[PDB]
Amino acid sequence: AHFQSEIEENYEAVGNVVVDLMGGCEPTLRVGRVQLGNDIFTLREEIRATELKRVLYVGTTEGDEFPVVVYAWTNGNSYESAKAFVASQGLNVPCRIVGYRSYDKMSGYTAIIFPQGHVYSLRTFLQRSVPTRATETALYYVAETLRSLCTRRIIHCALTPDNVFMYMDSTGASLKTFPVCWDDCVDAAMFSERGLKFVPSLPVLMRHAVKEIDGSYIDFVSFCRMFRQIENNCSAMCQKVAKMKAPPVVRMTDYTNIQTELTWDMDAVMNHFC
Repeated sequence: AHFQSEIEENYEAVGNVVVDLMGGCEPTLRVGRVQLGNDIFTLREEIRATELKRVLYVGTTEGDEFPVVVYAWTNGNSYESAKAFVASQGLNVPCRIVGYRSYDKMSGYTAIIFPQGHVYSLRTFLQRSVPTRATETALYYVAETLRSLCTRRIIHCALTPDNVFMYMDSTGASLKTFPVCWDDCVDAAMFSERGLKFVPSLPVLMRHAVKEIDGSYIDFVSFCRMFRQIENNCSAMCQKVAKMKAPPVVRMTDYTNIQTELTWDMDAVMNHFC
């Protein structure tokens, strides 16, 4: 019944492979070639998620091949890969998730493989180069994705534009959103079934100022902050969301209310990025 006992038993049981790394075989992630387990990646770009004090990498699978996102967990008992897999099971995004854990359980890594399309951080869509209609389109899909997590009662707790990724397939017809660093995420239904309360030493409780994570309030405020970080804020509507005050109880319709006012224009996205 210990919080750690149940967290571990729960996330060891999810049907996603975790590859154990042997002493000496815990890579230092950086741009260039990285080998994790038997898997080789060419990391091309370093992403600095400054609000989370973390870095992430985007590259391709060994060969000029499949797009990938690679990053280290907060720690080797974060079960981040298992948390990201559970999350993937309820989103419409084509993603293969591989978890790697040091033999000493001290370090951890996640690789996520997408189909042969294009992968962009949400941050890319917030840059002042991007036309407004493309920016709004990405945020339109994010609204759907966060509304879907809200219904499932999964709270991410560390959402930023640097750790939300937009997958665009080779046709350019749509964006498919997958947030990534899930080390601190709250599966409220899972908690309730295993009889789990928050314990005072959880980075998630210290990081926010709360004694509990109850509902999607934290994720909704995260979403609103992303609107503050639009570098060419042209929309009075987007300006409105950036300054808005979060309702004390978050419901799916709070995401719907934002989504209804955003432009969906995949042609503007396609024209500027391809």
